[PDB]
Amino acid sequence: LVDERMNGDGTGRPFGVNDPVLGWVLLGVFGTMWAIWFIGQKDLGDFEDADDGL
Amino acid sequence: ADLDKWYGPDRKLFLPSGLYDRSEIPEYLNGELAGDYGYDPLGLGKDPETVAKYRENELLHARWAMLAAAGILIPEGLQANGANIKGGTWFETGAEMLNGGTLNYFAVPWGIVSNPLPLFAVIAVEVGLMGAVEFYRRNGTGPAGYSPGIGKFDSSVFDGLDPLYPGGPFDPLGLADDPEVLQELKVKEIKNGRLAMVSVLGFAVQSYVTGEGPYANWTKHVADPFGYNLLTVLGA
Amino acid sequence: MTSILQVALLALIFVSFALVVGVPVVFATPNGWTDNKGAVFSGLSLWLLLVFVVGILNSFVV
Amino acid sequence: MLTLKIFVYTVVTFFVCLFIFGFLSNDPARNPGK
Amino acid sequence: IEFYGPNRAKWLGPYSENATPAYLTGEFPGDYGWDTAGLSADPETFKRYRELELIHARWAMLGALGCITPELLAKSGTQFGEAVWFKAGAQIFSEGGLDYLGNPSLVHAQNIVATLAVQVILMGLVEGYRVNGGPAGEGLDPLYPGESFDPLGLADDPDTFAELKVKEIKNGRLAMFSMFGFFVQAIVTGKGPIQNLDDHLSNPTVNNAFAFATKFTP
Amino acid sequence: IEFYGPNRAKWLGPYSENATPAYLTGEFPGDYGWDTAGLSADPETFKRYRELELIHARWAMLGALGCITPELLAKSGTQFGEAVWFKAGAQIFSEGGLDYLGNPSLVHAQNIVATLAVQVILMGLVEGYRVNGGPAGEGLDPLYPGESFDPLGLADDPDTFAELKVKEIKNGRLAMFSMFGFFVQAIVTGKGPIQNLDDHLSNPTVNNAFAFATKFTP
Amino acid sequence: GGRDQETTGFAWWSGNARLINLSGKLLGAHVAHAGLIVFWAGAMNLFEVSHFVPEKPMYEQGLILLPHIATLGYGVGPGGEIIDTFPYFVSGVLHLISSAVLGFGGVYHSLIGPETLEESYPFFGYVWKDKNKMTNILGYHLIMLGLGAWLLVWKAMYFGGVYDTWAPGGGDVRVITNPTTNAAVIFGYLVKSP
Amino acid sequence: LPEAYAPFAPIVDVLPVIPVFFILLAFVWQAAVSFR
Ligand code: CHL
Ligand code: CHL
Ligand code: CLA
Ligand code: CLA
Ligand code: CLA
Ligand code: CLA
Ligand SMILES: CCCCCCCCCCCCCCCC(=O)OC[C@H](COP(=O)(O)OC[C@@H](O)CO)OC(=O)CCCCCCCCCCCCCCC
Ligand SMILES: CC(=C/C=C/C(C)=C/C=C/C=C(C)/C=C/C=C(\C)C=C=C1C(C)(C)C[C@H](O)C[C@@]1(C)O)/C=C/[C@@]12O[C@]1(C)C[C@@H](O)CC2(C)C
Ligand SMILES: CC1=C[C@H](O)CC(C)(C)[C@H]1/C=C/C(C)=C/C=C/C(C)=C/C=C/C=C(C)/C=C/C=C(C)/C=C/C1=C(C)C[C@H](O)CC1(C)C
Ligand SMILES: CC1=C[C@H](O)CC(C)(C)[C@H]1/C=C/C(C)=C/C=C/C(C)=C/C=C/C=C(C)/C=C/C=C(C)/C=C/C1=C(C)C[C@H](O)CC1(C)C
Repeated sequence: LVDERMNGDGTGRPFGVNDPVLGWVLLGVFGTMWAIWFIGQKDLGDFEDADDGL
Repeated sequence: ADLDKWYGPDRKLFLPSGLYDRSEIPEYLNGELAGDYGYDPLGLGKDPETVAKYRENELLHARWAMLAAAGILIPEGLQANGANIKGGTWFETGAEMLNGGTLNYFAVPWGIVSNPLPLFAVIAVEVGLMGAVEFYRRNGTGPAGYSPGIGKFDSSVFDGLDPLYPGGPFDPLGLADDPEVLQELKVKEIKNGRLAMVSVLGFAVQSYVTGEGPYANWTKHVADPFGYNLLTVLGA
Repeated sequence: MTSILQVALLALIFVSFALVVGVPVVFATPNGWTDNKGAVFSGLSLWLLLVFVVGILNSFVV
Repeated sequence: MLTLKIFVYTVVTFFVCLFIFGFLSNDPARNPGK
Repeated sequence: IEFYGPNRAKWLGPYSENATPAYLTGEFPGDYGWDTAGLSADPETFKRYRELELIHARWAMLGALGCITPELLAKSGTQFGEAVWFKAGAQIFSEGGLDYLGNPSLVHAQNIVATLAVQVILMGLVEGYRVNGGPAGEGLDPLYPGESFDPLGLADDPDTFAELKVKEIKNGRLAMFSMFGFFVQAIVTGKGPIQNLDDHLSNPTVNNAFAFATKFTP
Repeated sequence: IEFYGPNRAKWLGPYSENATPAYLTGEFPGDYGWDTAGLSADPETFKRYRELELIHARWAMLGALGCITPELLAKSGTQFGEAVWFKAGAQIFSEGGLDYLGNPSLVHAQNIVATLAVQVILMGLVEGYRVNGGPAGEGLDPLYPGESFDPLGLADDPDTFAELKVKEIKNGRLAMFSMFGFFVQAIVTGKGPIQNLDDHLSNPTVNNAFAFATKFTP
Repeated sequence: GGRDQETTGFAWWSGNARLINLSGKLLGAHVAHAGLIVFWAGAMNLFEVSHFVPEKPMYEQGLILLPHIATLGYGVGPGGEIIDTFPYFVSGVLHLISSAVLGFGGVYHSLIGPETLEESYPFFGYVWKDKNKMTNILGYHLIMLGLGAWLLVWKAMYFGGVYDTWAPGGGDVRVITNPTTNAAVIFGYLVKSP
Repeated sequence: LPEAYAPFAPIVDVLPVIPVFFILLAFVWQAAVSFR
């Protein structure tokens, strides 16, 4: 062609993902945030039936 | 729980207790029987003496109706899928043995098994064997032997107590020996019986109106649920 | 057969009028379930019989 | 443009994951309470 | 020939070999003393191996008779299609169903995962019931229940019941030894066992074992 | 504690004899009671089987993840020669040696007998050190040491480390069963396992396993 | 007491909130409401049947419910013609009758029936704290919705057919033979950009 | 209307307005106690 462009309009791809390089970033952020949260689970309230509602 | 839901005062009736008053029950029923829903809107059994023969008639009709509901379909259920058995329409099954009929087998076992036609030594054999069995159910001790199950007919019969539930040589495994398990199987027997009873009319009125195969009513109605109703058959 | 439909349909509509008028009154009266109980039973039974009769007769209407 | 696109997805998914794992992290007890 | 006590029929025989593996002197059916690898010195292990041998014998009788039957039916009078008991497992994919006894009037089944899903649930429930009871007679004997399992009652006399134990395990170990022969001449000749027997009744030794013995030269 | 004690989660639920085998009730992680063969009636035998099972588990995790990872990376965006763990070993012979990560500027390894020699030396070192205790840790516990190769220090509390024991064993048993699955799939289909997953997700009813059911016909 | 202002603390314009601790009356409210929904679904359908003209296109008449039955494909032919009205009449009359049963059940629970089912019925009773019981009721609702979806699947696969609009020579009712159930295709639409 | 149900065409055309009157019925029912 004349120029260079991604051509991502009208494709219909999941999460707008084109490269697998683009795809790994979702899990690479989600898993690390989940891991930080799962470490931070130590200083929270875990319980048998001590439920927070009426 | 097991006996409590189906006996006693607070058993399950045929209507909810918001439609009842829990005191308007006909007082001659009062539990102590399997299959007791407090159901008598007319009062055709108002004496407790009538209830005994009504129990007997109920149990006999149930035990015949189960075998009727099985055998009314199972050969037809083989033939409509393609068996070699002579015609499975139950209302015409009698007029096939008329002067030269045969049959087949493989209910549980294997084998295509024909029959050298015994019909005139079948009518009187039915009459004679039922004339044995029915008077035996009345009072008769009968012969003793030929080894079914356990016991193998030791002497003759019980000393009594069994107008409906003999169970001596009739348990080849000793099925009901605990009384609560016996009562559970009583409730299951009377329920399966009454459903077979209503099913017999369910076959019979279809044979009146439609005049088609009752097992074929499956393969017509489940295939086409708006091509086979009352509204497609009555109007025609 | 058309009149056989229509008389049953007018009867069904009038039974439904009887239900909508009386059955809330019988329910909301504080002893109405004790007093008018078999009347409600017979009314519901008659309503069901009229519905099934109209449904069967619509097959015979050609 | 792809160098920009990885960065935009990184920032967006970082803030959305911070949101979700914030609200899973014992929200209705950080009130004045009773 | 008593098969119990100190005078059970040793497997060797005339070389009866007194001073056996000395942790057994009869008292359980099948005991001859043949423990040469030495694996069951402990009593609990020995109980587990009685259990495992008994259950494998009682499965191996059915596994042998289910290979005896259909080729004899193909000899005498029936129709099967895939009559050989190896390819009989592939009768779901065969044409249009699985004709049990070759009659397309009964079951005529497809949907192999549906058949397997029925099989796994039923076998799991009946094996859990074999472990610890529930219905059908409470768990009373881990190997020899008999209560609901005697519709005839051959367990009446104790000496005859011990004789039936010994006949049971004698007639079990034979089936267990035969099934390994089924599995070996499965791979070696590929063909039916009654096919091999109908070859070997006619042919004494010209097709015996050794023509089918030059296979694994790489 | 639910995970071990007299009321652990047994290997059949309610159908677990309503009783354990009579020699193990808790006191060790991963105890469900499934010794039905009774192979570990003696306590030193049982200790040897734990000391073997834990090491097979800890190798089976790495053997899982190192099999999965190249069919992710090469099929996503990189080049590995061949990424399937059949032909992962044959990358030395292929064209110029084994380019690690497909890059002929890092390792670019050749000389397979030299790599074998380095493997034999270093694994002899670490498998002697695991038994006796050498550098970077004295031999004190053959299975759960808790020293300089546990830097983050999570085994300080007794109860949380007792739970993490059971987590390690459960993941270990799963990893072993999965690796057995990898090996049997490797025998049967001859394809990569993530390739098998992508082939199964396209048509689950016909590419199930039963298409590959007439391969080993005699 | 029950229907009071100064004890319940709720005004007349917040009257439904007096049913938060009343399971039987709450059930009667819901079943009466379902009766209203089925009654509207019958009444507007029979209204459009009474005003329907078949020679004229269906969108030129201002009808909304009859196309929902014509899309399933009762009483239609090729090209979108209308051959019958009796399926539409049946679909009206069945709702118009079933609404009476649901209205009777709703009025019975909301007037005579017991307020708290947790006393004499340990199946139907429920406390808003009881998490296992709430998950039970949610499971029953999900099973009923699953059978509701399989009714549509069976109507497509076996019973008559569904009016496709992509058949050649104009739209036509056809029978689906191979429903494409590829997970990588069907879970595309849930993720595609809006 | 398709058939002999044709003379009910007046009372068909009263049906869909009927569900709206339940709101007014509830307002009149709560005005019957003079809003208390
Ligand atoms: C005194 C003579 C006498 C002899 C020699 C035997 C022999 C045997 N008895 Mg015994 N018995 C004898 C007396 C009696 N037995 C019995 C009743 C029984 C029973 C019920 C049983 C035995 C069994 C045994 C076996 C025990 C060891 C074994 O398992 O061998 C197996 C190992 C070998 C035979 C060695 C293998 C050599 C073989 C020829 C090699 C084949 C060469 C191939 C060409 C090479 C293959 C190449 C590769 C690539 C495949 C052995 C064959 C047991 C048995 O049947 O085990 C199988 C058994 O269950 N006996 C009675 C009745 C009371 C006896 C009374 O006289
Ligand atoms: C009460 C119902 C219940 C049933 C039926 C089972 C069933 C089973 N659980 Mg169990 N569980 C159950 C409750 C529970 N389990 C567990 C947690 C566990 C664990 C952690 C484990 C089990 C395991 C087992 C197995 C134990 C026996 C065995 O090894 O199989 C042996 C029998 C078979 C394998 C037969 C399978 C039949 C199948 C149709 C064979 C296929 C035939 C092929 C065609 C053959 C191929 C031919 C050849 C030529 C290639 C068994 C399959 C063990 C297991 O599954 O390991 C693998 C195991 O590790 N369960 C919990 C949580 C506390 C339960 C709670 O209710
Ligand atoms: C889902 C709503 C619902 C729920 C939870 C209940 C629950 C209850 N009802 Mg009830 N009822 C309902 C709807 C409901 N009803 C409807 C619609 C009607 C009108 C017919 C009634 C009429 C009614 C009466 C007249 C009485 C009760 C009573 C009772 C209570 C105890 C007895 C009982 O259940 O037997 C009732 C059993 C039945 C009505 C049998 C139902 C018939 C089959 C199972 C229906 C199958 C249809 C199936 C689910 C498909 C759905 C149809 C459609 C939506 C697709 C119990 C709390 C009694 C009570 O208050 O005692 C204290 C009582 O006297 N009910
Ligand atoms: C290297 C294999 C190995 C070994 C030695 C052990 C060792 C042990 N396991 Mg164990 N286990 C393993 C793998 C192994 N496990 C796997 C893969 C699983 C998952 C299915 C389990 C699941 C498991 C449970 C659920 C339980 C045990 C228990 C036990 C202990 C007592 C049972 C015993 O004596 O086992 C002796 C085992 C062997 C000598 C292994 C023999 C290996 C040969 C090759 C035969 C195996 C063939 C195989 C069955 C064929 C199918 C393979 C396929 C199913 C994978 C013992 C420490 C019990 C316990 O208390 O845990 C500590 C217990 O309840 N195991
Ligand atoms: C469709 C919506 C709807 C529904 C289902 C309900 C239902 C209910 N409300 Mg309610 N409400 C509504 C809208 C609704 N309301 C609106 C819009 C308002 C604001 C004005 C209120 C304001 C309000 C207040 C202030 C209170 C309620 C209360 C109640 C409950 C008891 C009613 C009572 O005493 O019955 C008895 C009813 C009567 C004596 C009047 C007779 C009514 C009859 C039954 C009408 C039936 C007609 C129909 C054609 C019958 C068909 C029968 C069939 C067989 C054909 C009841 C469950 C009360 C409560 O909490 O209960 C303790 C309460 O205090 N509501
Ligand atoms: C669909 C589900 C639903 C349900 C079950 C409820 C249930 C409830 N809401 Mg609620 N609500 C909903 C949707 C819902 N709401 C929506 C969508 C809104 C946003 C508008 C609200 C806004 C809302 C407020 C602001 C409040 C509630 C309150 C309440 C509680 C008592 C209601 C009561 O008795 O009022 C009785 C009903 C009336 C007085 C009806 C008045 C009629 C309205 C104002 C206009 C009707 C317009 C109508 C379509 C016009 C038709 C044409 C006309 C010419 C006839 C009750 C738990 C109140 C409460 O105390 O909660 C604890 C409260 O303060 N809700
Ligand atoms: C096209 C298909 C689209 C699919 C979209 C999928 C969306 C997934 C949404 C997941 C929501 C999870 C909800 C929170 C779940 C939650 O509540 O966490 C908490 C839960 C454990 O809770 P507990 O604290 O009770 O654990 C028990 C003990 O800790 C009690 O002390 O952890 C999980 O179960 C995670 C489940 C898998 C979650 C996904 C795996 C996460 C790791 C994968 C990342 C890999 C890292 C790679 C590094 C490069
Ligand atoms: C409904 C039904 C009833 C059967 C009743 C029978 C069998 C009565 C036998 C009835 C048999 C009877 C009474 C036997 C009688 C034997 C007699 C008198 C002989 C004898 C002796 C002597 C000489 C040794 C002397 C001794 O001292 C006494 C005595 C008595 O021992 C069967 C139905 C089905 O069989 C069909 C019709 C078709 C199948 O497909 C389906 C099923 C269901 C199987
Ligand atoms: C004693 C001793 C002692 C010393 O010390 C040491 C030693 C020597 C080591 C020892 C010995 C041992 C031995 C001999 C063993 C063997 C075993 C076996 C062979 C088993 C089998 C076993 C076998 C078996 C069970 C089998 C089974 C089978 C079966 C079920 C079958 C099934 C089937 C059939 C129906 C047919 C179809 O077509 C298919 C199928 C489905 C497949
Ligand atoms: C318990 C019990 C009890 C009773 O009583 C009895 C019985 C039954 C006997 C028992 C059981 C048992 C069992 C089950 C077992 C199993 C095991 C296993 C399978 C293991 C694995 C195991 C497995 C394993 C380790 C694995 C490992 C692996 C590995 C390293 C790998 C490696 C690799 C990789 C990375 C990749 C590359 O490229 C190459 C290679 C080199 C290839």
